[PDB]
Amino acid sequence: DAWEIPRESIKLVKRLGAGQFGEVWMGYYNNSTKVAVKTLKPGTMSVQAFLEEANLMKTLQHDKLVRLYAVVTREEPIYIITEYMAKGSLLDFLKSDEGGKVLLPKLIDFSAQIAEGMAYIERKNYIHRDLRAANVLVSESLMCKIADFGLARVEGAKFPIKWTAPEAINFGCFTIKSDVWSFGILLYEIVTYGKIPYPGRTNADVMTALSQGYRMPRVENCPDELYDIMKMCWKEKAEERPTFDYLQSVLDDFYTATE
Repeated sequence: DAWEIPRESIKLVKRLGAGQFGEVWMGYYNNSTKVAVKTLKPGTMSVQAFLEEANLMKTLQHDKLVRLYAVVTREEPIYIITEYMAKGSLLDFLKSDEGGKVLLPKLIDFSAQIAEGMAYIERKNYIHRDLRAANVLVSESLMCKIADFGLARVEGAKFPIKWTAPEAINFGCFTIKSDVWSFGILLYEIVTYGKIPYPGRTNADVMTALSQGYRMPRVENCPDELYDIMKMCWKEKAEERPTFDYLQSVLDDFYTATE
């Protein structure tokens, strides 16, 4: 029970967000500590799967990954107490007021952090499976941390159609290279300031496009830099695709150029 904590020490306040397997509250830890707690409503998931993804980070831990803390599970509901990121998902943030407020300097600074923590998991020999702006929370100080790890692996984690790679979608080949592919779609997600990959289309008519070597055109503005340091990630040939460190690294060099 190492990672064990008694109830009554958790006081739920704000509702934050929810899904098809529970919700996320803004509670307190023995008061004095802003904390988010993952719900998990019975008959929806389980109690080992919710306590399954709780072990992943229960052993991942890095400065770029919303790290655990403690769990609360000795009688429904089941809890997963982790770091709090006032700002919320990077997707919403960039769509909010101050979101579009900032510019490249900070934007370029983001893909860098995702790329960094991403380079981490690449070492730990893992895969996120759902790496998209929605899964990245922002620190109350504008720091980038990779959240969620339900689909994380070393029976299916793919859902993010408009992010998954042709291989893992075509032949079920999810690999670090799958996430690389995803970093481009994620990059595209910030320069446009939160637009959905391949607008107008339906994740249903996306399966296709690929088959036919379809890729989105450079973004209306974004410097070739990121755009080409974007085509890197989309190299159909899983191989041709860079490794994070590289991205991570190149996202630093071609960065300062900005500031």
